[PDB]
Formats: sequence, structure tokens, C-alpha cells
Amino acid sequence: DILLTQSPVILSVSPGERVSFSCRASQSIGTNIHWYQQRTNGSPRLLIKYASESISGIPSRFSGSGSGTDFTLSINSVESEDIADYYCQQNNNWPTTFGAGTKLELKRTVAAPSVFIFPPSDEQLKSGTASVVCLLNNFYPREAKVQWKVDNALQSGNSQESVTEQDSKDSTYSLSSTLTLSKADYEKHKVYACEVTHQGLSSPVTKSFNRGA
Amino acid sequence: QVQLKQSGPGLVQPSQSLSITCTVSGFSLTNYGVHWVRQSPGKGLEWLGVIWSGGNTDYNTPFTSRLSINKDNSKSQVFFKMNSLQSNDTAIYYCARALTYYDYEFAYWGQGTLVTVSAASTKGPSVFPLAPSSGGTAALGCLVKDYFPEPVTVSWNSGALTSGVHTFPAVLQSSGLYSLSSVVTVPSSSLGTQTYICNVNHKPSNTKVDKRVEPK
Amino acid sequence: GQFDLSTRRLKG
Repeated sequence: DILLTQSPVILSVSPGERVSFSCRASQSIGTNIHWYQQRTNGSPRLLIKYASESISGIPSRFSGSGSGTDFTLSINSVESEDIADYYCQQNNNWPTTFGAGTKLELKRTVAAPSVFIFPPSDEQLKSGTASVVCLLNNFYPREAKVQWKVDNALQSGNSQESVTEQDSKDSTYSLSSTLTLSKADYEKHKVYACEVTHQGLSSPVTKSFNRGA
Repeated sequence: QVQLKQSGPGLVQPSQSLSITCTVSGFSLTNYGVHWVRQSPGKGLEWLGVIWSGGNTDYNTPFTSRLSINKDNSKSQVFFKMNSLQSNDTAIYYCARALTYYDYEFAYWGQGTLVTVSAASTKGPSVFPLAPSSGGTAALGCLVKDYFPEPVTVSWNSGALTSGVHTFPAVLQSSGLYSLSSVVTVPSSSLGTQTYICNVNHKPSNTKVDKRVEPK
Repeated sequence: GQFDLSTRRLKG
């Protein structure tokens, strides 16, 4: 099979800048290469066919070049909505094969998160488990620290984090931190605190509630 | 316009067979071939095979013995079947159509079907409210907890509410069950006039829940 | 560098 090596693995640029993707083949494949875009929960979207030919409905900032073994997908001026993964495909030799993809990330100014805390619902408590959720909304850059304290006790190992992909419009992230306790444990304590550390904040932000009120 | 729509996602047991139906419209299976591609953690995008306008099939080499593709032209349906799955066959499977009848530039894709190869049992989620309690913007959400397998779909107010929605990637709990939350920020002044509902659908369990989310 | 089934995005 033709092996397709895409590079680099991650690309990071700012809107308006130009960006190029490399796709190199293990042997010559003429101009028989196609490019695809993939967003979150999406199917691949055909961008270019035969190295350089336009696709209907595809913005003109997308172009491609190359022949032989060395191919380039280019975006002459990047838009926030171009946040995605990009793949190449060869079909000079059977079977058609794909490369492993390059990730496109966007730079932007620092944005501090808006932090919210949610106690567990009385509905969940009926099951014998408490979930405490801490939301960090619309921040940049990705790196953030969430520290959980229950009655001033540092919590460790009993929380899980989930981060969205960059927003296609403002290029921010959002993050949820979920602290999971047994109901018995949750009822033995009072003060539940989520403390957030981020480059965009001049000192950490704490959101807390007292069980009950 | 041209469309391909696949059957729902779900569970296949170790060593058992996988079946997906691709229903097309906007063109005729008598004029175009339909391809199958999957996308997996270990191998990425992988081309599996094709059924051509006139009924012929090609299968990529590592699948010639466990793969079969058939179709019904009149019903515009293509049938994918693959035998003896192991866990590294867990992937998103797509049907796809090329631009020209004989070619491989894949301009049209199905929405995909996430296939989990597992001995475990299907389990629907419980849905819990993340109740609003800051510049007149309030945040509220739904906690979609303890389901298997992936995926679950979340939307707000039957699709009418999209702005400010963040639906987080599912995370796998030590119990082997998944969890995720979906949040949204709204004007606090609308908490007394607007209703906020997360529409939750977990197809592998046919669990489908609307959760109203209110200040508590 | 690995496809993530949850998100359909590359992750490491």
C-alpha cells in the first residue's frame, strides 16, 4: 500500500495568517491525491480533488498543489471556522489510502473563564450518588487548573474533566469539572468549593455553595 | 440533493457480526457505486470496499473473507455486513459516494455509525438537571449519566436553542459507564418566561428523555 | 495523533 505521511501533527496559527499542510507519499502517485476536512462529530468534507481542482461549495481560500510525492493543502487567510482536522487521500494505487491527519488550532488573545458551580440535584441524591459540577466557560488558552475542596479538604482522584474543541466563532474553550461522591459522604459535609486558576485571571476564582444554603 | 443516511449506532458482541444499512436519495444506486470507509483509533481512515452500479463488489485485502456488501436498487438501500468482530474493529463506519460513478473522490458521506465491540450490556442514561442559581447571564445544563455504549445526542428546546450551547465530550467512568454534561448560558431575565429542556436520546438503549431545567 | 471516537477529532 501507499503510505501517506502528513506533517506536522499539529498546526497553530492566528486568523488571517496563511497555513500549509504537507502530505508526502511513499512513492509517486502523480497528482492523484484528495484532501478532506473533519470537524467535531462530522463526516469528512471533500476540499480538493486531484491535488489542485476546486470542489463546489468550498471557499476559495482553500487550494492545493504538488505532484509526485510532495503535496500541499493551503489556506491563504485562516478563518476561525477552519478549526478542524485535515486528511489527504491517494488513489494512484489500489487500495485508496489516507494519511493520519494534521490538527489545525487557532491562536487568539487571552480570555479568562466565567466559572459556575452546580450542586447535585435532589433527583440524583435519590440514587445514592452526588455529582458536583464546575463549569469554566469560554476561555483561552486551554490550560486551566481546577481544585476541589470539601470542608477545606483538598480533593484528589475523585474528579474528571472534559474540554470542548475550540469554538468555531470565538476560538475559545469550555471545560467541565465533575466531582463524584457517595451520597453518605456528600451528606457528611457542608462547604463545596471549586477554585479555578487561569492565565487570564489575576488571582484564582472560587465558586462555592453550602449544602442546603 | 444527494444524501446518504445510515442506521443507528450500537453494540456488537465479540466474535459476532455487524450490520449497517445505508439509504440514499437524490441519485440512483443504478448509476453510482457506494463505498464503505471506517475510522478507528488504531488505523485512522480505512477504506473497506465498494458495491458498483451493476452489483459488483471489491473488498480491501484484509476484509475479503469477512465482508459482504449487497443492495436493493429499488429501495435505494445498501447493506454492509462484516463478520467476527474483535475490539479493534470498534470504529465509526461510513458509507460514501464519489463525484463520478467510477471514481474515489468522496464528495458525499453518511453521518457515520459508531460501533462498539463489547461483551457488556446496553444501559440507558439518567438525566439530571444542572439548575441555574453574573452580568445577567445564567448558566444551566443537563448531566447525562451512566450509559453505555456511546453515543448520546443532546439538543436544547427541540433544536431551537443552539447559541451558547456547549456539549462536553463523554468521559468513561471507572464503572465502565459513560457520562457527559451539556450546558448553555442564557439571559437570567428569561428564566421566568422561557422553558429550557434538554432533549436526550440514547439510541442503543432506546432511552429518550426530555428534562426540564429550572432554578431550584 | 489518535482518532477519538467520542469527538471524531484527532487527540494525541
